[PDB]
Amino acid sequence: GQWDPTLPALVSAGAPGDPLAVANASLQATAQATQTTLDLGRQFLGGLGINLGGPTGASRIPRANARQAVEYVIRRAGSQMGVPYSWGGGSLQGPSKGVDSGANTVGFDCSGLVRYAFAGVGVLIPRFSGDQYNAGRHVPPAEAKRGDLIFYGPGGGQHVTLYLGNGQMLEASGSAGKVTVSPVRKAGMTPFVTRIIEY
Repeated sequence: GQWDPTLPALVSAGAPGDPLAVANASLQATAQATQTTLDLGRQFLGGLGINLGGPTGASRIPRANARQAVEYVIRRAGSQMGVPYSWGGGSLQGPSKGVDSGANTVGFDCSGLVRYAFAGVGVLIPRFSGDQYNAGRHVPPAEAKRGDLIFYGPGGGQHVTLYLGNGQMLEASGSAGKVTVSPVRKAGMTPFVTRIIEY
């Protein structure tokens, strides 16, 4: 089968025309996300003693600090362990109320969590999991490494997780009801993983 059997076979939040997609496509929202991501990247690079001047954004990270960026993203996602699951939940700075079933629950969904995590190093990935799938470089799962994104469902539309290495993935899981670390699941995986930051 083409879905992860352990999670509902639903296309995830922010898919084309859904409430979350339309909310986010405004010029003002788009600009707010772009600037906030830039602000966070400045914060990350500042903490390393780097302040860029003059005139996804993975290219803004010096090669020297690409590994560190991956570690910071994983740390950031890890900081959210135990936060509740909420469909459509998440801002670039933390959990938020979601949409639909998530409209009154502060939390994260699968794609919300990983977008929050990457934004910490100034990389803005798309809101919808199926878009995230195409936001980096496709790599055969046998060649996956710590930091890659793992996807489930047709076109990665169902679910997305952050591979830790160690046969583990960090995920906002509808079955767990929370942000958790789980063994990597084979059933329902897309053909590729996606590398957002190269190292």
